[PDB]
Amino acid sequence: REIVCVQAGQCGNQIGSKFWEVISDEHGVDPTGTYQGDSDLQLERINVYFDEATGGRYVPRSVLIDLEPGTMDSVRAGPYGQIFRPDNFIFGQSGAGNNWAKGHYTEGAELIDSVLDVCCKEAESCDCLQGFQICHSLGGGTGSGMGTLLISKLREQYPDRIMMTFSIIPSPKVSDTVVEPYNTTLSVHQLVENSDESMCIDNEALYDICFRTLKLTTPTFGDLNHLVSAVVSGVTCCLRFPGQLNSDLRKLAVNLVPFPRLHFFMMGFAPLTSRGSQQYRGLSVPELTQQMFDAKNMMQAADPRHGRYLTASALFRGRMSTKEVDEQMLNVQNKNSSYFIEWIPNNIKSSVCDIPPKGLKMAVTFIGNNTCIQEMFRRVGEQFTLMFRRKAFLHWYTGEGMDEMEFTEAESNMNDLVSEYQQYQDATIE
Amino acid sequence: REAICIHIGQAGCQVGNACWELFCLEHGIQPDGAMPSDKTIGVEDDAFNTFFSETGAGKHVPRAVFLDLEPTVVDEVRTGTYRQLFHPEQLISGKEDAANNYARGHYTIGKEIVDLCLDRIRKLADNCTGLQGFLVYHAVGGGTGSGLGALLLERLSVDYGKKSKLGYTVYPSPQVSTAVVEPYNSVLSTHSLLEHTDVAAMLDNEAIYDLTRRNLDIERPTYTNLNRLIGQVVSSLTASLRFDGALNVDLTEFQTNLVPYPRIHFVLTSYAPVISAEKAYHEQLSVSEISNAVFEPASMMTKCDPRHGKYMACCLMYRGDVVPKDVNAAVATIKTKRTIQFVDWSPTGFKCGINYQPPTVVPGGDLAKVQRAVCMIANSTAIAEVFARIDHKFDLMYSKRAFVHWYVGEGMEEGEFSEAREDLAALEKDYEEVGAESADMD
Amino acid sequence: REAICIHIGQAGCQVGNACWELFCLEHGIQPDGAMPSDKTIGVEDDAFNTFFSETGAGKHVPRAVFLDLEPTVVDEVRTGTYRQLFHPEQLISGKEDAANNYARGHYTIGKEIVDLCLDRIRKLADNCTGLQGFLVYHAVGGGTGSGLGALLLERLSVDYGKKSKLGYTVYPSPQVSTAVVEPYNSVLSTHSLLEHTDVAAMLDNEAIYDLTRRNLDIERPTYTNLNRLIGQVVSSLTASLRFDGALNVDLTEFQTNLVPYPRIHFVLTSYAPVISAEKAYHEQLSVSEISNAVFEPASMMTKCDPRHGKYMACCLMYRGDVVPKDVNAAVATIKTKRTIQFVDWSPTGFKCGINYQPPTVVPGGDLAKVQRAVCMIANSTAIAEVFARIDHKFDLMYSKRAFVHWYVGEGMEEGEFSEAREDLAALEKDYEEVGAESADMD
Amino acid sequence: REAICIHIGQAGCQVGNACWELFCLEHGIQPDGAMPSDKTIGVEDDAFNTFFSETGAGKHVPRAVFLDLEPTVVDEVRTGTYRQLFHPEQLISGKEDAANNYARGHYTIGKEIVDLCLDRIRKLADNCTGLQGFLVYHAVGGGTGSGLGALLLERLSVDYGKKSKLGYTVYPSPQVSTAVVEPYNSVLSTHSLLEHTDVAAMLDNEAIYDLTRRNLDIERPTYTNLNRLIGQVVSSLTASLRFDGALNVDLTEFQTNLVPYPRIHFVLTSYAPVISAEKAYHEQLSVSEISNAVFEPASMMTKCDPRHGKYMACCLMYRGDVVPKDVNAAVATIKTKRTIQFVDWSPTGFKCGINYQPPTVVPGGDLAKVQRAVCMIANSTAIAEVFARIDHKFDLMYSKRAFVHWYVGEGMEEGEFSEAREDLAALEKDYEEVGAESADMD
Amino acid sequence: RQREEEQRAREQAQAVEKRMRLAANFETRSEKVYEQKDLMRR
Amino acid sequence: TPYVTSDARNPHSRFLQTTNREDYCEKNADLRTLRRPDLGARSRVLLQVALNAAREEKNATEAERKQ
Amino acid sequence: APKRTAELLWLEQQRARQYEQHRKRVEQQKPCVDNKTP
Ligand SMILES: Nc1nc2c(ncn2[C@@H]2O[C@H](COP(=O)(O)OP(=O)(O)OP(=O)(O)O)[C@@H](O)[C@H]2O)c(=O)[nH]1
Ligand SMILES: Nc1nc2c(ncn2[C@@H]2O[C@H](COP(=O)(O)OP(=O)(O)OP(=O)(O)O)[C@@H](O)[C@H]2O)c(=O)[nH]1
Ligand SMILES: Nc1nc2c(ncn2[C@@H]2O[C@H](COP(=O)(O)OP(=O)(O)OP(=O)(O)O)[C@@H](O)[C@H]2O)c(=O)[nH]1
Ligand SMILES: Nc1nc2c(ncn2[C@@H]2O[C@H](COP(=O)(O)OP(=O)(O)O)[C@@H](O)[C@H]2O)c(=O)[nH]1
Ligand SMILES: [Mg+2]
Ligand SMILES: [Mg+2]
Ligand SMILES: [Mg+2]
Repeated sequence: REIVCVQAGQCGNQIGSKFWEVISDEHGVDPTGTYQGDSDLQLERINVYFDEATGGRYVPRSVLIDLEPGTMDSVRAGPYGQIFRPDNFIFGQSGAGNNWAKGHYTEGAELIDSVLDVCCKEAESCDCLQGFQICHSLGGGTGSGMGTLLISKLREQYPDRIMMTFSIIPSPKVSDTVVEPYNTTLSVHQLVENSDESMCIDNEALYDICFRTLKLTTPTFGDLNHLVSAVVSGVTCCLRFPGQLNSDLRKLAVNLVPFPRLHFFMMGFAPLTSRGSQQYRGLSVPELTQQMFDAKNMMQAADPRHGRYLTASALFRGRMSTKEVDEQMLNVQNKNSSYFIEWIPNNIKSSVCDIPPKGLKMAVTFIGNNTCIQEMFRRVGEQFTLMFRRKAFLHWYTGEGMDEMEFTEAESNMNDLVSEYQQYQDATIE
Repeated sequence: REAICIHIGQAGCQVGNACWELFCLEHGIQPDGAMPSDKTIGVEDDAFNTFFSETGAGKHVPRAVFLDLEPTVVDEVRTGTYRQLFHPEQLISGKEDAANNYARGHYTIGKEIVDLCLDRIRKLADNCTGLQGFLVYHAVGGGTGSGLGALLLERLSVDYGKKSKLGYTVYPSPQVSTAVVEPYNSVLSTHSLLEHTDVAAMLDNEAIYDLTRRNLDIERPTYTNLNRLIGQVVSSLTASLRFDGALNVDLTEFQTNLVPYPRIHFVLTSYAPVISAEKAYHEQLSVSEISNAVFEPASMMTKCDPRHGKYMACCLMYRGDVVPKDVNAAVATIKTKRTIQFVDWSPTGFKCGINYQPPTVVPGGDLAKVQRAVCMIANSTAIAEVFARIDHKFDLMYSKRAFVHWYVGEGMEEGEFSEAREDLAALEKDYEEVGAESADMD
Repeated sequence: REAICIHIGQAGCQVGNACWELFCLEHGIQPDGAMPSDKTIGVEDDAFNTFFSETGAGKHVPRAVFLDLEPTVVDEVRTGTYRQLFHPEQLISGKEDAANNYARGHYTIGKEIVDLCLDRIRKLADNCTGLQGFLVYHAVGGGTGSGLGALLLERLSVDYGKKSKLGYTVYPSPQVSTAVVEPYNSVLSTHSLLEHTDVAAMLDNEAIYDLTRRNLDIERPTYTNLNRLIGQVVSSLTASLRFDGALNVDLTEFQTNLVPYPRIHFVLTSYAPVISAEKAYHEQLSVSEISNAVFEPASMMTKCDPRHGKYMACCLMYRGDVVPKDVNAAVATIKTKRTIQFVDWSPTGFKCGINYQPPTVVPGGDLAKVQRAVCMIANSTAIAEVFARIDHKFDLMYSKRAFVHWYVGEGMEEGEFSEAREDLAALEKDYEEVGAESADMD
Repeated sequence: REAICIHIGQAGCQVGNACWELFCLEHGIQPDGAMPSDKTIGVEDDAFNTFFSETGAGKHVPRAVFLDLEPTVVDEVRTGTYRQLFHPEQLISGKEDAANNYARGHYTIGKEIVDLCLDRIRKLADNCTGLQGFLVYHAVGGGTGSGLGALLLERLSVDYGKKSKLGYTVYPSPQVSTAVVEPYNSVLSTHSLLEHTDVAAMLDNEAIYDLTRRNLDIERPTYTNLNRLIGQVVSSLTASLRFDGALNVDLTEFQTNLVPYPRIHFVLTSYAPVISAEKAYHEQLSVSEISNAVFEPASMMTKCDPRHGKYMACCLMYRGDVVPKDVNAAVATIKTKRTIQFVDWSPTGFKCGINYQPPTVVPGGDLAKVQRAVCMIANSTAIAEVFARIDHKFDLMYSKRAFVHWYVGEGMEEGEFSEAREDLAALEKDYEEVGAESADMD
Repeated sequence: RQREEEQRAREQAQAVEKRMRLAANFETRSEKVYEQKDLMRR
Repeated sequence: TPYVTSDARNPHSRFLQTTNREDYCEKNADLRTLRRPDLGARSRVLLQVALNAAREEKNATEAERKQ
Repeated sequence: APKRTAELLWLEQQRARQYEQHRKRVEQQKPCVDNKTP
């Protein structure tokens, strides 16, 4: 059961570099690619993320895409960069210019065939293929446009697999790019049709995690990408280690999605605590559950207290009792009963895996389906409507070839997504 | 003499590990299948034959199949400690799970795996001379256990016909829960199980957690404890086939005595001397004390209170040092009690069994060593409360057709929900009518 | 009780290496031809005589010839480990191959090498006192095997007359293929095999590959494995001449029991306990299980399904610890089965043989060690399907004269294609007519 | 004995080509009308008369007319392979189509052609001696089928009176659609068809597509496949009239047994062993298995679900190797089922038929060859849902007079729409009333 | 029609053979059982 | 900092151990704990002597009666 | 709630009628065991 990863754009390539460092460390893979682990439990599922090259070596099942090779030279120069297969780096000769239309229509159609050829070469090698996993930002240029183009093509070629995405979205307080709302709106329009499950992360939430929980004085993008790589490697842990109650991406989707368009999720990872304080408090299931529902530890700007949970899933890693897990989830459901949708008798799924991440006694990753995600989309739609009434920068997109009708379709689809979440928030049994 | 065990999915394989650990340690078979006999004079007793067959070199191999759609747990059994005990063909594993969908197990994926399983069961049934039933262990909360268990029971029921099928089933606990879609899978499983099973044993994890907290002193139990208790129960019920005794009980006598009407086959289970090693030496454990223990609701492995219903039949299995006169005195005292009530059409409510072999003690176990034990299986109208709560949860969720698109996409007609829900409604009304006093005489 | 083996071409010599390796190790002759004595007092025993003759000094030498047109493989045998076992004149090699042309082997090149071969076969037959047949191993897909095999069988049939000739033939597999011109060579090989052989057993590598993947656990088999299986089959069939047993079977009994009409002499072959060492210690291997195995299509060494036809005769050879009463009970159980059908004119469909010598285990081999085995050769109308696919491929190529100029250049008339194709068509009609029930009574 | 077939418009003529192909191949007449020179006709019996008449020279010609308003399809019949079978007078064609207008067929164009058709039918009917009905093939969605079918049935019904008229009718599927104006034409057709047809069988193309996807293995079906299925159904229903059997069934017993009230004459049809030629050889399929199959919704050739209604009458036709005791056991088992419900005024719900001639296999066909089959005609209240949804679509379009000006220009008062819509509303109320339990109050 | 009778013939033969085998096994076991009782007594 | 999602008390520590290996180890399958204690040396010697004497007398009686 | 159209209203009405029929059959259930006196 093998997963194929796709990394697109600057953010995607950097997060991918940190993710593959974490995965190579957990399975004891040397930066030269040699297996150096010390237990068969590490080796028995190495196939899930690695292919075997001759005489010991392993190569990572990943596709790297970018329009200017600067990032590719940066990842190749990194400490684990050598592990990547040279033929898996695909690049053009001119940038996306932060424009969705260039990335989707002009350089996208020029490079996309070579990416589909590489993805098919990688897909057809698996004995049984599990879903694809993609990381990219929606605010950029090549990440949003070519990522959504490739997602559409892979959904045409492999409609029976799973499509899962990790996505970075523009912060409400400081913009990194002026035209972020257009790229975000067009990308959300593409994702709601093509994706099976989509997870969203705000950089502002990672800064609040770092400042309040870790008390870091001068955080850097390496810390944010480590938190993301930790949770990403955690979601798949039950696929690749033994446990008392196994779980799988399809089983998570089946328990989390009540209706097919409601596939946007919140993310969290529990054991976060500053290096000075950590000597003063031991890990235990009540502490993990209390931190798990605390909004300071959640990777979105929306707060759960303004919405209600339709469904949630918790995957536990470590040697622990099932009694504490079931009774904690019952106690949290009973004490905060107003925040759970009443027409579902139990909203939380639990799963238990025996092998924790290195250096932690126990760990849990949390995935949540909450209507407060509607608040993020409304803010982006507001900024989009403010620029569009005045045709603020539209000539770039129209000169590339976009029909204005595409902008009105994306606006209508995003408004309908916000409305459907709001309607399910205020639904009743009657 | 022989019985074949079928293990399905996650709960069934994990409970199988505890069961086969117990049967090996009780007979004396080593993890590699050999019996370390102390003398050559005399001959080795035939009691193993119910569960093991010997090769011409004297190795033992067990009469069981392990069925799963995901490989991980069976690969863990293949790589664990009992690797050499099981025959590799018996451990069957597919590539991918039924993802909590009954439809995916029954229509799309189990249809590919079912013919290999039937070929293995046929290969076992050809190597028998007195097969007298199938024992099945599975959970109805998950997708592959429900879907493949139903499809496989249907095929065995057509191929083998009259042979009996007794099930030990893990149902969704009344307030502890693990997955959102549990009501749909449990309803659809129960619809197939109603027509094609002779006796169904009901289990709830919340009851075994309560029993392990109150009687034993374990604050943080895990599935290995529950599975060891279930293995002890199965060993007690099957002991009547394997060892000498005053009053033996064949599985057909079990079916004849406990089931009054062909649909009324769901039974409650309890076990008496659940006690810790430190408490066991301060107290005597006479027959009357454990007989009084089996009727208290604190002893049950299903979360239901029998004071809200009526008993129809009880089957009491005693193993160890017991004398029939003490069993008679105990049953007469129970009959005197005012809080125990039987339906007026069942005057002779009890079946007894007495076996001489006392229960075995497992090195890492948590139960004390005791000279005698009693196990009870009983038919009671109180079980109607479990179905009423599953059906109520189904009605709340089905009112918005929650998650239904998964089931329709994997191959099932929407009509099957309504048919199963109407059949379970009829079973609830059957339990209402059978328990109604015959005050009207015409 | 002597037999002479004739090996032709590449497949026949490579299969010969495995056969003679097995026969040496089974009798106990060392690679240098000497048999190391075990007991100081007593007779020497004489069982090798079917395959070996001893000199007055006690060296053993085998009754075989190796025939090839290219030197490489026979020179490898001359330089290999068994250099001293064979007499050097017996290993005959020409200068150049028949280049996948049956015409080149039959007309141009085999005529030069054939007279040395006839002189050696005559010198062997003069050194006999009981001869009961020639065994021939060849492939009909290649040029020298087809052309020189046909020419030599014709010369043998004139010179030796009544003596029996039993062939083991590798026919072109139904979808695995190695060369383009296989249909022409196989069609032309037909008449030679039809009028110049007494029983011909047909093998296809795709079936033996399937058997080695499914039953043994070999992911990447090579020809040495297939050749070792063929050697085991030949050893099982000739064991009846060499060791003590309850029911012996002479080679003439095969022809009497298996051939109803003089052209209907093509038979299917299968072998039962093909099993790996890890599975072998988990299972008993009784007579009824291996008897049930030889009738399953997963056991055959030829790619045909007998459920699409009717059996005319079966010959079952049991070797090892078997008792005749169990063989009779097994055959009666097979007769009971509804998926096994015999033509209504053949009521007594079986011939049995029982030998006490168990099958030998080869140090580098892949088969497990087992106490008993059964081998089957059977005549069935399903074999007609193999010819229909050969005829379709020939018709496709011959419709446009795809390669005929090579054959016409090497000496053959174009008329020979149509004549051979009509003879094989008549053989297909014979197999259609013989299997038709006698519903018409006059 | 005799029956006359009337084929109207495009669907009816194209289905007729498949029907007469099948009936020809089943009796054994050549495409030129002559019996084979090799057949011995051992029965020496007049089996053709149900569908054919013979000339004094022994040529056969069939009892059918082909009626169409456009030339192209009938010219295809005149120039095809069966050119010599039909008498040229039998193939009647007008000048121009009814352009999907019921009004054009009924008022403008069919009025010119109708007297030739009536004269042809008269010429057929005087040359008969035991005529027992008309078979009519048409679609109610198109213009000529609706308008000329209604006009011709009205004239036939006045002239011939009590004589039976049986229609096979393709109604517009509930979401597959081919033209915008289908609801208007189907309502106006159904108004005439209610009074002037004795039994009407309903088909929907989306259901036959679903059946061909699930049971057959056809990825890209076309109308010829559906027409081959229809031909098989018609051959199954009329075989009981034409060949020897244990329980024969004349066409007049259907009306007496199936129709409770004179308006309630619309019946559902389904067919059991729909299986593809490549596979399904292994399953023999007992009577009870195919009887269980005909009640599954995957077997029906009309898209309606009978679990939402109650059966009023069933007619079960078994064809092939069936024994009456097995039919009786199967029907009693069906009657036992709880998800199958009959209206309380119809206790004896079933009619059976058993014929010895197995179904014929057509050289280009897609069904497998099978020894037995069962065919069903059934009366059920579920049909009321199809009319109600058609009426809703009519109401939706008519609320804005979406196309009415074409119809008004071609000749109809607006009142005629409202009259027909009120009559179909009354038909809905009849289906409401027949399904009313109507307990006896006192 | 004869096929059903023939199948019944094999079924009856198999049944009676199984019964005789079980009886023989019972006798053979019983002998050793009572012999070792006697040895224990001594 | 390198201590994000890690513990500074015991970093570089991975607990590669599953539940079943600890729960169904070879210690729990040992049959030596289910055997009743062995007799004393004197009782073992006397047991051998008595068994041999019983065997001899039974064989002598069988030979005397069945000749 | 989404915009009201003809097809959506038809589907909702038919589905509500379906649900009402299903509920009516659930609440009007008849027995199957035979406890009647001989
Ligand atoms: N008592 C007990 N309950 C168990 C055990 N394993 C799982 N369960 C329970 O059974 C239910 C889960 O069913 P599973 O067996 O995991 O479902 P499955 O058969 O794997 O079906 P799929 O998920 O589709 O593969 C939950 O209620 C678990 O609590 C076990 O070993 N013992
Ligand atoms: N089982 C088996 N089949 C073989 C072996 N060698 C070749 N074959 C098959 O026999 C056919 C080739 O025949 P060859 O023996 O190579 O032909 P040849 O006798 O050398 O004839 P020339 O090529 O003219 O010299 C192919 O179908 C091969 O797959 C072998 O060692 N074992
Ligand atoms: N089963 C089947 N249905 C058909 C076939 N051809 C057309 N139909 C259906 O019949 C309806 C169309 O009727 P037509 O036969 O084309 O109408 P028409 O008789 O030609 O009337 P005009 O258009 O006025 O000439 C639609 O519902 C089609 O789906 C066919 O070959 N087989
Ligand atoms: N969390 C996170 N955000 C990043 C990272 N690198 C870039 N970004 C953000 O992504 C956006 C820039 O998008 P970019 O990747 O350059 O788009 P591209 O030009 O299409 O590749 C800005 O909001 C950056 O802050 C990273 O490593 N982590
Ligand atoms: Mg599972
Ligand atoms: Mg060669
Ligand atoms: Mg037309």
